[PDB]
Amino acid sequence: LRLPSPEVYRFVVKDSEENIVFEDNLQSRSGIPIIKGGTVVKLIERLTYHMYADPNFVRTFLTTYRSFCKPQELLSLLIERFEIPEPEKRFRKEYVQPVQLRILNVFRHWVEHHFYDFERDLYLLERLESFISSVRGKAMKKWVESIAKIIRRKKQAITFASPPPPIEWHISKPGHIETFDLMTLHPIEIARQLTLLESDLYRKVQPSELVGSVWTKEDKEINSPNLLKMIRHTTNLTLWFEKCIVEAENFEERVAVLSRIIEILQVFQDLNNFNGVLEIVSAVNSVSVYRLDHTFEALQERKRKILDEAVELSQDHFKKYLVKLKSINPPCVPFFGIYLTNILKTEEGNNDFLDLINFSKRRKVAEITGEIQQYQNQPYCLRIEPDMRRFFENLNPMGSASEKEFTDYLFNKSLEIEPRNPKQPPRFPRKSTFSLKSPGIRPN
Repeated sequence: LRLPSPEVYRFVVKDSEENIVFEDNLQSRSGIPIIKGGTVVKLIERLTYHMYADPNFVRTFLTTYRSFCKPQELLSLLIERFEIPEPEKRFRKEYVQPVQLRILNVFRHWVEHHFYDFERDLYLLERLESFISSVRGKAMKKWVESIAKIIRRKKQAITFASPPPPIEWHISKPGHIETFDLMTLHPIEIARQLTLLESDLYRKVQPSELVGSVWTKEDKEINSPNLLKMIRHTTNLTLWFEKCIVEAENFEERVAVLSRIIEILQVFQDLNNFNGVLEIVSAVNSVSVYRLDHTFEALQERKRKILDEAVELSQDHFKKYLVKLKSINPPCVPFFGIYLTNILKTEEGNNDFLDLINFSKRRKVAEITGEIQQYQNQPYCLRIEPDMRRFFENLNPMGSASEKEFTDYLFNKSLEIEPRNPKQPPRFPRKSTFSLKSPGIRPN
């Protein structure tokens, strides 16, 4: 069989160590070879290889390719692959038709599982639709129609499976958002509404938003929009908890605020919202709060124990947290920070290139990112409270200041309320008038 000249069809350059690398271990003896790396041209060739189907590679490629190739570039490479020149016959049935069918399979998987690429770039979709509508051959019609049906369905776009609990109210009453505060809302319902918010943010994050540490790179707002939303929420809530503690200048009120936050942590625990649990752990371990020895001393022993147990989840590289997560029954909200830390370690420990892309590096990262999805398909049986939801979505503890400026403010405020000297703290009056008494966390 006479393939075209590599001068005119880049993909058929002979395989060599200069363009494609395979795993060569005892697990790679039989079956489809395992790609370790290659030029993007050779990756595309193997993605659409005429000889055998390779669904594992198509899956891993479409999850990870944005770490080494832009979507517009991927579409161009697949079109280039499709437009097979005449040789420099059985060519058509054994080579061309399998390859074009392989390409249409890639297009189908792409729109089925990563249609967000097309939502983010309308011109990308314009290109795809124009190209597919030009593929009028008889052998291709079933695939063209399958792709078109998915694209139709994708553009086309709460039922409780059991009764949710009644919404809990404390001092703030419904409708009056102006009275909403950490201490005036009910601690049960604060936990519930933050869990619904965080679950929604978690469930929207795609694995491709983590591969290649793309959320830290210059195209982050395009590649990692849901992940960035989740990170910004976590930063805002953690800082809000710290602000609530450190701005409670009156000692009795501040002990009550910290105590209420521990109650919220307990409800987060009961909800398997480990993201919320470790947001509170982060806040109480921050430099501005952790140094408030007098406030922690005044806690009920049972509340200190609750807090100490939660803090111990994060110790020793989150050893106890990882154990806990594997044991629970969803719904749950996993602690998101740890995936970010583990991907950053893997990104920095492995080179992007072996111009040969290191694909085994992407396969390893795809293993980590794959773990996020098992917790994304169980919704909470909790009713949204729209005003509370708006309240927590609009948290902006930093105001107009930078985060560096705000955390400097928090530390100086901490030094004010509990000075770094051996004297007893000065005594400050309350500025608020609401009762400090908690309603507790057993539902009313």
